[PDB]
Amino acid sequence: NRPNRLIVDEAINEDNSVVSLSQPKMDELQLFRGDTVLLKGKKRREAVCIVLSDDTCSDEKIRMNRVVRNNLRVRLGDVISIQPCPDVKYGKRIHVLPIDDTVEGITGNLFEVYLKPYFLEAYRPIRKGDIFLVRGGMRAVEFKVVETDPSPYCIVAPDTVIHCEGEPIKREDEEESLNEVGYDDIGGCRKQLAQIKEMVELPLRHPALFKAIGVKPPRGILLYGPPGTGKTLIARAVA
Amino acid sequence: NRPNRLIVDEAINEDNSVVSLSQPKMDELQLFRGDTVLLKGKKRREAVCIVLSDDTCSDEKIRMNRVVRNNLRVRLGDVISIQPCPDVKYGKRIHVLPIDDTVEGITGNLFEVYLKPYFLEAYRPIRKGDIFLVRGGMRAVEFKVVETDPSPYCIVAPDTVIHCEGEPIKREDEEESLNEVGYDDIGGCRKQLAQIKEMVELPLRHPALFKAIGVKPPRGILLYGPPGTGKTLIARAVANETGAFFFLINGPEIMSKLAGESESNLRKAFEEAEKNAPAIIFIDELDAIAPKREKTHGEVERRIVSQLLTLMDGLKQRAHVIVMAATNRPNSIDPALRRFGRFDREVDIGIPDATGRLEILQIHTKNMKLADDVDLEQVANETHGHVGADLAALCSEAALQAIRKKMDLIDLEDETIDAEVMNSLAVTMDDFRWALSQSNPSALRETVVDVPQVTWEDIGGLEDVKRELQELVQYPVEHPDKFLKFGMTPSKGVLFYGPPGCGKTLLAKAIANECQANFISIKGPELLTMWFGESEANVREIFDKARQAAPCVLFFDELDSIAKARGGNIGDGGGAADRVINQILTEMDGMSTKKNVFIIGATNRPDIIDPAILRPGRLDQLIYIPLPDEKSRVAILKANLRKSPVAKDVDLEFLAKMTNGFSGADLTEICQRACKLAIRESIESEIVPEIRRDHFEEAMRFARRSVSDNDIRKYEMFAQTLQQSRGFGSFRFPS
Ligand SMILES: Nc1ncnc2c1ncn2[C@@H]1O[C@H](COP(=O)(O)OP(=O)(O)O)[C@@H](O)[C@H]1O
Ligand SMILES: Nc1ncnc2c1ncn2[C@@H]1O[C@H](COP(=O)(O)OP(=O)(O)O)[C@@H](O)[C@H]1O
Ligand SMILES: Nc1ncnc2c1ncn2[C@@H]1O[C@H](COP(=O)(O)OP(=O)(O)O)[C@@H](O)[C@H]1O
Repeated sequence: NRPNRLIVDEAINEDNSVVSLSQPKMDELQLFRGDTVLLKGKKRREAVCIVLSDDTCSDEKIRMNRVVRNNLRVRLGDVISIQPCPDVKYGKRIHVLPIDDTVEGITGNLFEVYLKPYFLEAYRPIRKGDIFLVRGGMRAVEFKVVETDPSPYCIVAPDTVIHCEGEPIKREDEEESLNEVGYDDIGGCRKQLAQIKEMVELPLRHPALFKAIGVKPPRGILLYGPPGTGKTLIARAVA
Repeated sequence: NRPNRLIVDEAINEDNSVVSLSQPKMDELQLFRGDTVLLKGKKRREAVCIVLSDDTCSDEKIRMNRVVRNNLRVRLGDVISIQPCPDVKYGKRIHVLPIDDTVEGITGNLFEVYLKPYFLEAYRPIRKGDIFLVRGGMRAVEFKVVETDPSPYCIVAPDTVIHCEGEPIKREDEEESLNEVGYDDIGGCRKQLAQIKEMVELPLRHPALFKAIGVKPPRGILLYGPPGTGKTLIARAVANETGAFFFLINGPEIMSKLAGESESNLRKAFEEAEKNAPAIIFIDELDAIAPKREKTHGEVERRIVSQLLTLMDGLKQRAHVIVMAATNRPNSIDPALRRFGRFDREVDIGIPDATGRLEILQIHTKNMKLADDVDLEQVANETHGHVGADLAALCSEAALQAIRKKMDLIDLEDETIDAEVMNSLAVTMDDFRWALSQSNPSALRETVVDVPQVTWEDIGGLEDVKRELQELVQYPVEHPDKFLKFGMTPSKGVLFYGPPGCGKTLLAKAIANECQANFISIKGPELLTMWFGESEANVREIFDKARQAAPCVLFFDELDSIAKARGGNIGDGGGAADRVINQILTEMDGMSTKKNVFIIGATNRPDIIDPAILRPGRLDQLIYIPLPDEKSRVAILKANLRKSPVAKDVDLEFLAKMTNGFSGADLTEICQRACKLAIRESIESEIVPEIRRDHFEEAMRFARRSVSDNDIRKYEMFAQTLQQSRGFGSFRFPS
């Protein structure tokens, strides 16, 4: 059954480039703990991150964060093929710049405030064309890789230096804005959010499944609770 | 009279090619049991099937299924000529293909999934041009015969092989779609569906009969019941199975229009169906159409109500249309529509029982398969407060959860699903039990009507009372001649008084199962709710519900509950009269004594009962239930220990002896406590599967009698005062 494809799931860690996998799952690939793992999903984009350890997730699934889901253009309930890449790679020339939608109203240097306390003692394989978000400065800032040395063989290292011009770019509709709501913005609602997740996944992720079969999917989903609980937040996140 | 033509009827078997006939009917044709029978109806189509045996259908009729009715283009209430055909015929070349309306979204092979497990060891004479439906793959699939070897002399056999091209065809309006509703989609509704069947057959199947005669057929047929019972399902089935045009009028659809247009829609909805006579006009809901009870608001609402009223009584024959309506709340209809000529027939359909609910599960799961450990008998017991629509959602959720459990890690990234996996998808107990927890019943506050399954074998002792009850409610209903000849009226009701716990509720429940009648139970707090709420008019609906549900029995538990709430033995500044019992007394005077209804009153304090109910015409028969004796207590325990297998060393005859003031209910908690010990010790020793003697010995320490010792003499002194059979011992005459 080609045991190299796993189903995605929401991550429990607050870090950006972290992949959560179980101990029994990790030995099936015959791989080590501290390394770089390559992820191939759909839409001919690739993703490489750092794999971690888990012990309570499931029998066979992958837990990946929201920022790394945007690079692969994949969503919850989708299958992705994972393959290892045990090769040593460094970085020589890195050219990145943020988008004006998040750096509008910010002056001064853009290196010692967001680029230095982000990549220190991290060793993250930043791939070309990836979009990552940095948290700090009591606001949300996201960057993008425009051009660099030809990928692969690109990892941020202290030997290389970062340079930026200063002018932003214009984004398109191909990528999804990280400022929108998601599954990581819901707290406390664990038992009740799962019912909505399972009631909506089938009739949306597989529209053709219900079109052929005669099973009647639920139409109306009425929400309750005192004002301010987040009924609109859940409705927007599940969409 | 050419005894070869029989009337059609619905089949009771779930098989497709089965013809049901009685044993006396079968010898009239001089034919054998296992063979092929030829049926000739109308429209120059023929049909051949396999005849079976029956013993409870009728004197002379044929019972045939719905799929075989479509081939002959015949409906219920039609005559068909049957003739035998004793000739051996085989099959050589068969070419069949389904229609795209049912195989849209299915890929893979179409032979080993639906054609092989359909014709094996069957030997069905499939005729050319016939349409048959196959059930499987958790969906409905139907095929059709396009061309083959020239009929007759065509029977499917293992020697021949089946071939299919792959491209579908396009159907026409000549054949009726099997995906529509029918008479086989109704479960539990047996007594009430027959009234609609007989009320609609004559004015639709024979429109010319009523056109020549002056008999006035019923026009309006109002439907009742909580939402989800299937009022629309019945309305569509009776229109599809009678060949009449069905028109659906939604409640909010009229209201969604602006001023004037909503008025025009109702007017234009009548002559449109008039030209297509016969026709049936159905109204979805009437709460949002004519809520003229306390609204008294809006200028267009009254205009719409009056337009509907004028369109009701304005049907001066002309066509042969029958108008039907459905309302969930019987009390939410204006009396103007209830007048004669608009709505004179009322049908009240209630929540089905366990037997009725099991048929709903069988109906809604006929297209899907189930595992061997899957039984629908258990799920029909815990869903006591579920409506017929709740079971459809329950089975749909059970089917859906299977996909999320078995088709979660597969991730078949395909544009169209296959059939070799969908058929193999089975549903187990773990799928249904999860759906039971998530299901929320929508009908748990209304008064449910059910026939209890308790018989006289479950009541221990009290043999003297049973004969008195069997001789009071069963003779006037089954020997009316001896009551009409003497001219003396039967008794109205009976009163049960005595110490609590003797099982007065069981006596009322057992008499309902023997008489094959309904049973309505009212508890104590149900009466106090109206007394505290200052609304005594709610009992009128309770009385009216029992009337239409004939035959029925009425039960009133602890009628003295209101008297105890105002002082009890000491009473208060007033008398023994209140407002709840006043309405019951007023309604018992106006109720018809000729109906198959009965009222049973239960009480435990006869000293506080209002004497206004004992005077002749309301309640005269008083039955006293004394304390159980030693010989009667053995039977109580024997009947109680029937649900759970017990050992042989349990000497119940000994337990009967030391029990002196223990009532019938005083022994149930003893058995419950003894049974709890077995579970406790099994779970404790898990880290044996039979009840032991020592369990009953331990339960004797907590033997608490619910009745005291001072009130025992009060019942005896009351009974001896009421009877007083002293003085006149034995008198004789000199000659
Ligand atoms: N459970 C929650 N978790 C995170 N944020 C929340 C939650 N509930 C409410 N909020 C925040 O409160 C703001 C207002 O929410 P609101 O529209 O009032 O929710 P609702 O429509 O359910 O009352 C939103 O912008 C949302 O970010
Ligand atoms: N007694 C029943 N037997 C079979 N199916 C039923 C029954 N009652 C309801 N259903 C199913 O429930 C669905 C919804 O019915 P609904 O329109 O709510 O009935 P009503 O209009 O009487 O409330 C229908 O598609 C029908 O198939
Ligand atoms: N004579 C009897 N035979 C068998 N079981 C009895 C008898 N009397 C009472 N019970 C059991 O005791 C239980 C409680 O009855 P209860 O409601 O106290 O009766 P009542 O309302 O007449 O006092 C019932 O479930 C019934 O099974």
